[PDB]
Amino acid sequence: QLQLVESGGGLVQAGGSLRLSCATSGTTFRLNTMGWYRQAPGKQRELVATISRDFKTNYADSVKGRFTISRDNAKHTVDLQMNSLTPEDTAVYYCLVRDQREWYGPEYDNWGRGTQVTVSSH
Amino acid sequence: QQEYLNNNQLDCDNTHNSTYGNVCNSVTSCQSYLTFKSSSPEYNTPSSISYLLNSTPSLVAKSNNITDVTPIITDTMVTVPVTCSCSGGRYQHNATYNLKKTGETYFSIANNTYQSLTTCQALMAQNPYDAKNLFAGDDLHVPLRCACPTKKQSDAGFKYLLTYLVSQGESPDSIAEIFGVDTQSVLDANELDSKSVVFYFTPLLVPLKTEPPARL
Ligand SMILES: *[C@@H]1O[C@H](CO)[C@@H](O[C@@H]2O[C@H](CO)[C@@H](O[C@@H]3O[C@H](CO)[C@@H](O)[C@H](O)[C@@H]3O)[C@H](O)[C@H]2NC(C)=O)[C@H](O)[C@H]1NC(C)=O
Ligand SMILES: *[C@@H]1O[C@H](CO[C@@H]2O[C@@H](C)[C@@H](O)[C@@H](O)[C@@H]2O)[C@@H](O[C@@H]2O[C@H](CO)[C@@H](O)[C@H](O)[C@H]2NC(C)=O)[C@H](O)[C@H]1NC(C)=O
Ligand SMILES: *[C@@H]1O[C@H](CO)[C@@H](O[C@@H]2O[C@H](CO)[C@@H](O)[C@H](O)[C@H]2NC(C)=O)[C@H](O)[C@H]1NC(C)=O
Repeated sequence: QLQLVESGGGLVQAGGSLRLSCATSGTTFRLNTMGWYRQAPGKQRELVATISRDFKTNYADSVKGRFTISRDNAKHTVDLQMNSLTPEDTAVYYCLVRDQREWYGPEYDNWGRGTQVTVSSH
Repeated sequence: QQEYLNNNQLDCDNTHNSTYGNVCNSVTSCQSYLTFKSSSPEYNTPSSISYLLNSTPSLVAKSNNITDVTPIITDTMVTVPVTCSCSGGRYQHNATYNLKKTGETYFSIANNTYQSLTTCQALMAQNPYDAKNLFAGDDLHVPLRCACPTKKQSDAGFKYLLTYLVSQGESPDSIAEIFGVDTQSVLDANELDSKSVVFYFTPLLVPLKTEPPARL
């Protein structure tokens, strides 16, 4: 199976920036879409940004322009550059990696353990 | 060391350096090995497997401790001794493939017929036919993926490199154990690290300190 290691969260001042990264290791047949989700206090785990192997992106509306998702297909990492942060961006951020284990087989969610992002008031 | 093919061969429009073949970074020619899963009814004897991969039936027989006419049970992984040589900056073993049915494609030949022992990109690079203009009876030059040990690999006691078709549930750890080598040697051979992803059905290089086992 697959192991995910997330890094790059922490405490930041409002208006600041952070870089989240996730590395994948293990075995599978194919690695498909990778992305970042977040769960704020009392909220559902919601999509932030995804990126396909061909680099097609999808951004949450609350996040377009400020965040940029990237993907390294040589090392199988996915990064999220987060600029102009606000307290409303405080959440646990989770990396999602979708994988297939045989040709035309079902797709599986792989979730990281989550990285805390805390944005302090202005 | 060679770059890991890393599923770049699954998309014919991909142009990563690795899809065109292992790079000629050592001696001009050497003994090497392929692996191949017996497929019934077309490629399940030493003669038919050697015909597809341009080996000899006796070399396949001796490498697998069978006779040169023994049928091989379907899905059995067999070792195939081949000569690996440099050609235009690449390591490869040349084979020939006559198209059987109209409908076969460069990708179907690389992915299905040759079980990812070659790539769409290398077939297109070394053949004049257009991808839309293939027909039954066309002869294809097939550059099979192999490599020769580098000076550093030879200095460590590796006598051969083997092209290993990874199956479901295998890992660099389990594959190294089959061949009596350290896991790190397999990773190093493919420029991977301890925290890398290895894909089923993609060829992986395994450095060998001696001839491969008769049965995998
Ligand atoms: C790339 O090649 C692989 C094989 O190298 C193809 O996947 C394999 O497809 C075959 C059928 O074409 C599957 O095997 C069996 O087929 C027969 C149909 O008669 C049936 O007895 C079984 O139910 C079984 O499905 C096989 O499972 C499948 N996977 C593997 C690992 O062999 C694949 O389709 C090729 N990809 C493309 C895009 O063409
Ligand atoms: C395609 O690859 C070759 C070889 O790449 C080198 O060896 C690999 C196993 C891996 O370690 C790579 O990072 C290496 O670069 C390239 O040829 C090399 O080019 C460099 C820089 O020009 C040169 O110094 C080296 O001597 C070359 N090595 C060999 C073995 O020939 C080649 O340029 C690549 N081609 C493309 C189109 O990317
Ligand atoms: C394998 O095939 C390649 C072509 O794909 C052969 O390379 C040619 O070799 C001759 C010398 O014998 C040269 O004149 C050509 O220019 C080479 N072509 C390229 C593109 O480099 C290679 O010799 C073949 N090897 C074997 C052992 O058959």
